[PDB]
Amino acid sequence: DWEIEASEVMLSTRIGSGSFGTVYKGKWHGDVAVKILKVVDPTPEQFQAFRNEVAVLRKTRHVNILLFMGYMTKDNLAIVTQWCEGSSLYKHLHVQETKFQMFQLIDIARQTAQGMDYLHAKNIIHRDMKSNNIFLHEGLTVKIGDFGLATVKSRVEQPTGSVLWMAPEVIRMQDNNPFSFQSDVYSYGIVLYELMTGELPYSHINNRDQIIFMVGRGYASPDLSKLYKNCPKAMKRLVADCVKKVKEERPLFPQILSSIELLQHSLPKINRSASEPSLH
Amino acid sequence: DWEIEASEVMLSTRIGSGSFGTVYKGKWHGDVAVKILKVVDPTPEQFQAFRNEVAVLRKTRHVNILLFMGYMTKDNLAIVTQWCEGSSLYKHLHVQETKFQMFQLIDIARQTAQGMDYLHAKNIIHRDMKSNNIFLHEGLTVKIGDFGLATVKSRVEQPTGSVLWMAPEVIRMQDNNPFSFQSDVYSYGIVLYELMTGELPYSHINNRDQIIFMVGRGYASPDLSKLYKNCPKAMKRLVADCVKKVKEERPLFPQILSSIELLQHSLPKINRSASEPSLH
Amino acid sequence: ELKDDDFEKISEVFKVSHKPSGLVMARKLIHLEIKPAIRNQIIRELQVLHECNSPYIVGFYGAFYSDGEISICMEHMDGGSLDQVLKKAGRIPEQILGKVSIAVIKGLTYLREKHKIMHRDVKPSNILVNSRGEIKLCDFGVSGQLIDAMANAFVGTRSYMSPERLQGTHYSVQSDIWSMGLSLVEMAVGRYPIPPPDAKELELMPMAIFELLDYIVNEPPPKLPSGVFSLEFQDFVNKCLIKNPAERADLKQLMVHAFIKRSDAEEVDFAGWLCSTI
Amino acid sequence: ELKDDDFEKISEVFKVSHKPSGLVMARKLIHLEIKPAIRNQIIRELQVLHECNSPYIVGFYGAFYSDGEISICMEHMDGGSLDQVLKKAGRIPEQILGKVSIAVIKGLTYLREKHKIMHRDVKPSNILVNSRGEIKLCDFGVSGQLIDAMANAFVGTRSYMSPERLQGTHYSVQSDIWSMGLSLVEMAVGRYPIPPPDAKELELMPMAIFELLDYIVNEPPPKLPSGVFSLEFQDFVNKCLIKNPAERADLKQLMVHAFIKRSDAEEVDFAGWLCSTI
Amino acid sequence: VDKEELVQRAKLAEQAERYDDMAAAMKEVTETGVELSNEERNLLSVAYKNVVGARRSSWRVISSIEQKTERKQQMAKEYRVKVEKELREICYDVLGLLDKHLIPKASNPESKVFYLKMKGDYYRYLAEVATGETRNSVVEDSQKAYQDAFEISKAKMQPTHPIRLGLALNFSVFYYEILNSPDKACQLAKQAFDDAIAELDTLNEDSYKDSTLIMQLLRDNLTLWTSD
Amino acid sequence: VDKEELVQRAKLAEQAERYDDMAAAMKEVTETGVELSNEERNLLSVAYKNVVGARRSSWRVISSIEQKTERKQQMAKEYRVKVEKELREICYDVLGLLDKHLIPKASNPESKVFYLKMKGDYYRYLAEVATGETRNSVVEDSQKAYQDAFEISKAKMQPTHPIRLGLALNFSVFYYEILNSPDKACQLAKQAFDDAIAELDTLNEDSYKDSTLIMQLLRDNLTLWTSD
Ligand SMILES: OCCn1cc(-c2ccc3c(c2)CC/C3=N\O)c(-c2ccncc2)n1
Ligand SMILES: OCCn1cc(-c2ccc3c(c2)CC/C3=N\O)c(-c2ccncc2)n1
Repeated sequence: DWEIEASEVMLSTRIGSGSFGTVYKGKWHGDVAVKILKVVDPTPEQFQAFRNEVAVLRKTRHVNILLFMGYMTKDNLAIVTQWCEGSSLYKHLHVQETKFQMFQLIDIARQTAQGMDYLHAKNIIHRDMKSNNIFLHEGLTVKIGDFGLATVKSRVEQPTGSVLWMAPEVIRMQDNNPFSFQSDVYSYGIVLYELMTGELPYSHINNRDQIIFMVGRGYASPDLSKLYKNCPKAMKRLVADCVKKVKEERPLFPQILSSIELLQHSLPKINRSASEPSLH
Repeated sequence: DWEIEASEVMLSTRIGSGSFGTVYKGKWHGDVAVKILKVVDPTPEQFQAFRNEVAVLRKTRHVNILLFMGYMTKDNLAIVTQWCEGSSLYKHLHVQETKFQMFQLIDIARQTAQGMDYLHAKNIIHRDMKSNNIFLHEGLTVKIGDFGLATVKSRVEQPTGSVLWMAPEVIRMQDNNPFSFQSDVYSYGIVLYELMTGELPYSHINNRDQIIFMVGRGYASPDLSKLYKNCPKAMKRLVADCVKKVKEERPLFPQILSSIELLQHSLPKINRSASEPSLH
Repeated sequence: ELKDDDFEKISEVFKVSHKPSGLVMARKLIHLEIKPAIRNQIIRELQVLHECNSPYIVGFYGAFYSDGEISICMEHMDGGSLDQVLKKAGRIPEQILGKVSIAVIKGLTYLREKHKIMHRDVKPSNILVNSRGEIKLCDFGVSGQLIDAMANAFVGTRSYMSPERLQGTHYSVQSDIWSMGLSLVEMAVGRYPIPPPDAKELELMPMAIFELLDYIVNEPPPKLPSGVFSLEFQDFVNKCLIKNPAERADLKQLMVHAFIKRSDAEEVDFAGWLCSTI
Repeated sequence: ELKDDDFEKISEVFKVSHKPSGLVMARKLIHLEIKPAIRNQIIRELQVLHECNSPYIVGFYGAFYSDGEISICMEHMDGGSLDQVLKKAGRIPEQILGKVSIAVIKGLTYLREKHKIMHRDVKPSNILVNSRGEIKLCDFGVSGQLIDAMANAFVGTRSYMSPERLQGTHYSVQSDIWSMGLSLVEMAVGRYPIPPPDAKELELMPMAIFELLDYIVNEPPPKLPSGVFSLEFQDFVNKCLIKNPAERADLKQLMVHAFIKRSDAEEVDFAGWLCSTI
Repeated sequence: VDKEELVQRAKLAEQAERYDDMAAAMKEVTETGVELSNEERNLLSVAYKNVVGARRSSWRVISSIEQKTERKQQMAKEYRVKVEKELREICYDVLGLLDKHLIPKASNPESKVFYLKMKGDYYRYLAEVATGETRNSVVEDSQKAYQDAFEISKAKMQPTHPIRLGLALNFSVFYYEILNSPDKACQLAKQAFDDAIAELDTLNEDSYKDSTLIMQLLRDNLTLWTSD
Repeated sequence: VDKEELVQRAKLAEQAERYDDMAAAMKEVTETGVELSNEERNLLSVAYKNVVGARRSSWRVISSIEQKTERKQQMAKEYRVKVEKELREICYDVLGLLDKHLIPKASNPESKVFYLKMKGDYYRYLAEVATGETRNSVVEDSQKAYQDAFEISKAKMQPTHPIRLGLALNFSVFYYEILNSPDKACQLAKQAFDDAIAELDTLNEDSYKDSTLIMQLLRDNLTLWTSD
C-alpha cells in the first residue's frame, strides 16, 4: 500500500519536533516531510498509535488536509507526507508575526473549516486541533497538520500535553470518553481566537497548571474585547458562539461553514473605495 | 471507501469535457471537479474503465498528482477530485497564451516530472500524458490530470483519439501491448516540446491522418530549431534525448529528473546582473 | 442574425430545429479549445457557404460561436447519413451508386467553380440523401481555421484518404477525387476496403489505424469484382482510384464516363429506395 | 564565552559534559518556538544566576541559545534527581527528609535575599543531592520569558502547586512555601498525595489532572500519620501545608521549627545513603 | 507632423513611466486644436490620472502620518502645503485645458461625456483638500458637471459601455468620499450597476471583459459601503 | 535643529515615495558639514539610489525600444539625450557632494568605505552612458575608487559585514557591465563570496540575515555569468 523502503528516503534537516516524533525534510519524489520516532524501539502502545495514524490518514484525501504519502515501518518507523512551504500557522502568528489582513485571515479560517468538516464527514475526530498543526502552503492556502491522536468514532482520552486548545469538557474528563465533534469545534474556535487576537489565548494567565484549572472550572473565559478592532461583527459573534463554554450551544461544523460563507459574501475586501482604475 | 452520495454533490457549471465524460465544478466540502459520463447507462466496458480509474487513482497520493476525493456510482457514475485554480496547461499555452519565463517553464517541467516518476514508481503507466491533462493550480504548481486509460502493469491498447502526443511505437501497434514507461517518457518529451515551442507539435503538418502517418513511419520529426531562442542548452539536449524516435534511448524518468535537477542548480534566474538592492 | 436561443432539440452533432422560421434545423456541436482570435475567422467563410446554393448540395445557414462551442446551421434530412443507411440496408446496387457518384462529382465541381476551394475531406458519412431524394453533401474543408483546430482531434477509424496527399505535402484536387472514389467503392461493397474478403461474402452480394494507412500507401487500391459490378462501372471507379495522379480521373474525364451518362439517363428515385430502407 | 560545540554527550535534558574545562556538565534541552526578540531576554538573568553561588544550590554556568533551542549549563550530579532515587529506594526516613527540608529552605531564602525573586515552581524532581552529598536545587522561575514560553507547554502529571496561587492571581512566597511543603510530604510518603491510601500501605512503611487540581483546591491537604513520622515533624510540615496563608510557615517560623534544629544537629551523610541506594 | 510625433512620444513615455514629459506633450497636443480621437484621449486619461495619482497617494500617506501626529506635525503640515500646491497646479492646468480646447470643441457625444467625467474627477480631487468656500464652490461645480455627464449618458449613450459604468463608479466614490452621503452613493451605484446587469450580453466580449472588471469593482465597493 | 528636522523630513518623504524632496534635503544636510551617522548615511544611500534608479530604468527601456527601432528612432534618441542629461545632472550633484563634504571629512573607516562605494556606483552609472574620452575617464576613475574601497575594506574592515559584501556585488557587476571582462568579475565575486562563506557564523543573526540575502544574490549572478 503506502509502505516505504528505508534507503530511498533522503532525510535532510531537523525542522522541528512534537507529537510522537520529530520532523525531517526528506526527499522522496521531491520535497516531503517525515515524522519519525526518536526512539528506535517498537513500543506496542506507540506502535498502535502509529497504526491508527496510518488508518486515519488513509481515510482522508481532501485538499486542505495534509497529504499522507506513505508510512515506513523498517528501521525507525515514520510517516512521510507533503512538504509544506512555510512553517506552521503557530509560527506565522507568534514567531513570524507576519500581519494577516482580515481578508486573508478569514480565508484561512474558511479553508481550515472546510478541512474540519471533511474530517467530521467521514466520522473522524481530530481530537488535537491546535495552531501548531495548521500549515500554510504558499498562496495563503491551508492544510490541517498531524492527526497523531486524531481517531475515527470507534464507538481513550489523553491530555496529549497540549493546553490552551483543549476544551474544558475535554479537560474535565468525567465520562471517560469526552471527545466529540464539539470538542473539535471548540478547538477551532480557539484557533480563530488566537488568529483574531494576535496572541495565545488567556494571555494574562501564565502558569500552565493555573490556566488548566482556570479554564476547567470555567472561572476564566477568553477576553473577546482583546480581539482586533478591525474585523467583521458577524465573525466576532461566530467566534463567541464557537467558544461557548457549554457544549451543545457550540455550532456543528457545517453551520459554522455556512456562517463563514455568508461572511465571505459580505466581505469588504477594500477598506477604501477604489474609483476608475488606470485603463489597461 | 470513497463512495459519494448523489444528493450531496452540488454540480455548478460545465467547464469542459473529454476523456469519457464531462467536467463540472461541483461543491462537496468546498470546490471540487466532477468527471461525469454523459450517458446514464452503465455500459460494461465503460464501467470497467471506471473501476480501473478508481483503482489507479486510489494508488496515487502525490502532491503533483490530482487528488481523487471520491467516486460516486449512484445515478450517473462520476469521479470527484480537487478543483484546480486556472484551466489546464493546454489552455495556459494555446488559449491563454500567457508567457512563461524559462524559470517558470522549467519549474513546471520539474514538477510534472516528479509526478510521472511517482506514477512509475508504484508501477503505473499514465498511457495518456498530454497537455490537456496538466493542470496549473495557483502559485505555478502542477498537477497531473485525468488517468482515464492510465493503468497499472497488469502483466489493452486504445488510440484514445489523442494524436500529437501518442508515441510512434504506440501508434505502430505491433506487439498488441506497446505501452511502456518510455511511451510515457515520450509523451513527457512532447509536452516539453510544446511548452518550449509555444505551439502544438508538428505545426506545418495539418491533416490528422496525415500527421499520424508522418510521425508513425518516422518520416516526420519535431523541428528542434522551432524551440525558443532563450532556453538553457542542457534543457534543449534533454528534450532532444527525450523525443528520440527509438525507444531504448529515451531516458527513464529518474534520469530525466536528475537532469532537470542539475538544470535547476544551473538556472540563470535573472538575465540581467542585479547589483546592491535598495536597503530595506 | 442567428443564435442558439431559438433552438428546439428533436433528435440526433445534435438535431436541433429552428424555432421562429419553422424549419427543422441541424447543429454540429464539434467543440474544442481554440484561441478566440482564430475563432474570429470561421464565421465569414461560412457566410460565403450560406450565399451559395446548389441542387445537389446541403442547405447552408449562417453559423456562429455559442458559449464556448462552434455550431453549424445545416438543413434537416430524414436520410441522416450514408453510414447507418448502408448498415441497415446492407449493400447498394449499381444504379444508386452511379447517381450518388454524379451527385458528388457535380457538387465538388460546383465547389471548385464557386468557392475556389477543394473538399479537403470526403467521407461516406458526409454523404447523405434528402428524405425526398436529393444528395446534399456537406461539411467541406472550406474554413482553414476549423481544419487547423481539427488537426488536434480524435483518431479516424477508417481514413478514406489519398496516399499521395498523405506521404507528400504536394497535394491536388485529384487527391480528393481519389478519396471520393474510395468512398464510392466503400459504399458499394458495404465494408471498409480491407484486402478483398472471402469469396463467401462476395457471393453473398479491429485492425489498427496506422497499419491500415500503411496498406493504403503501399498496397494497390482494392479492385472491384466483375461478378457483382458492371464492367464499365468497376473499370471507371478503378481509373478514379489509381494511386498515380497522372491517370487519376480529373473532372472532365469524370463527366466523360459512360456510366455517368447511364446514371443521368436512368431513373432512380432516392426517396423510394429510402422508404424501402425506412 | 560558552557554546554547544565543546559538548561531549555522556548520558541523560541531556547529560552532556564540557570538553575544554574538564568538568562534567549538563544541558537542559527544553525547546519550543518563541519570538527571538523575547529570546534576547533569557540569557542576562541566567548570567545573574551564574554570578551567585550557595553551598546548598546547584552549580550555575552561563547559558545560551543554540541553533533553535534554549540550553542550560548546569553542574553534574550522580544523584540525578529525587524521583528515580525515591522510586528505587522506596521511602525515606525522617532524618533525610529534615535535612532536605533545611537545604531547600535555606536555598530559597538565599534566592529571596540575593536574586529578589521567588521560586515560581518547586518540584521533587527539581530536588537533587550531589554524589558527595549536597542538595543542589535548581531550575528556578528566575527568568520571566522562559516561564512565559513554558505557559504553552505539556500537562503536569502531578502539579504540586499551592491552591491559593491557582485560584486567585494574588500570589505570595507563602504559596511557594506550601508547594515545597507538599514536595516534602510527597518525598516522605513516596507517592503522590492522593487521599490517604489503605492502612496496608501505611503499615508497609491514572487519575486525571483536573480532578486532582480540584481535590487540591477543595479538600484539605493530606495529613501525616503519627505511626511512621515523629510528632514534631508531621505537625510542622502540616503547619507549612495549611491552605490559609495566615498560618502558613513563613521563613522565620520555618527556621524556628525544632526539627529544623534536629536536622542541623543530626549527622546524615547523603553520600552514604546514596551509595546504599546506589 | 506635430500631433502624431507627440503621440508617439507619449507612447514612448508611457513605456518609460516618466510622466511629466507626456503631461507637457499632451498639453501641447490639446492646445493645438485638433479633434482628439479615442487613442489620444485614452492616453490623456491614463497619463493625467497617474501623474495625479502619485501625488494623491503621497498626500494620503502624509495625512495618515499627520493623524498619527510637535515639530514633526509642523513639518508634515508644511509638506502637505507643498503637495496640495502641486496637486492644485497640475489639476488646474488639466481643467483649464479641458474647458479651453477639449470641452468646447467636443462634437461627438462620447468625447463630451469623457471630458465631463475627467472634469468631475479633478473637481473631486480638489474637494479632497478644499475647505470653506473653496470646498463649497468645488463641490457644487463637481456635482453640476457630474449630473451633466450622467444626463448626457442616459440621453444618448450606451448604458453598458465602459465609459458609462466607470462614470457611475466615480459618481459613487464622489458621493461617499466628498458628499459624505453614503446612502445616495449606495442607491446610485446599485441602480447603475443593475442597468449594467440588464444589458450585459448585448455587447461583444471585448467590451464585456472590461465591463465585468469594473462592475466587479462596483460590487466590491458597494459591499464596502453596505458593510457599515 | 536643522539636521534632525531635515532627517525627519527625509523619513516622511521615504514614507511618501516622493524623492526630489529628500534629495534636496540631504544635499542641504551634507553641505552643513556635520559628521553623518549610520542612519543618516543609510537614508542618503536609499534616497539617491532610488532617485537614480527610476531614471536608470527609463533609460534601459528606451534603449531597448531604440534597439527595436525612422522618425521614432530620432525621437527615442532625443528622449535618450534628455534622460542622459538628467542622470548626468543628478549623479554629478551626488559625486560633488560626496567629494566636498562626505569623503574629505569621513573619519571613521566604514563611512569612508561607504562613500567610496557610492562614488564607484555613480561613476559606473555614468560609464553606462559615457563613450569616447568620457568613457575612458569615468572608467578609470571608477576603477581607482573601486580598488581603493576594496583595499581599505580588506585592510581594516569586516569581510562578512554587509557593506563589504555588497561592495563585492557592485565590483562584480561593474566588471561585467562596464569592463566587459566577465572572467575577472567571476573570480572576484567568487573569492569575495568564499570569504563571506568562511566567516558566515562569526557575526550575529541580525547581520546574518541580510548577509545571506546578498550572498544569495551573489550566487544568482555568478551562476548567470557562468551560464554563458
Ligand atoms: O515544530 C513542528 C514543525 N513541523 C511539524 C511538521 C509536521 C507536522 C505533522 C506531520 C508532519 C510534519 C508529517 C506527518 C505529520 N503528521 O502525520 C512540519 C511540516 C510539515 C510539512 N511541511 C513542512 C513542515 N513542521
Ligand atoms: O475541457 C475540459 C477541461 N478540464 C478537464 C478537467 C478535468 C480533467 C480530468 C479530471 C477532472 C477534471 C476531474 C477528475 C479527472 N480525472 O479523474 C478540468 C479541471 C479539473 C479541475 N479543476 C479545474 C479544471 N478542466
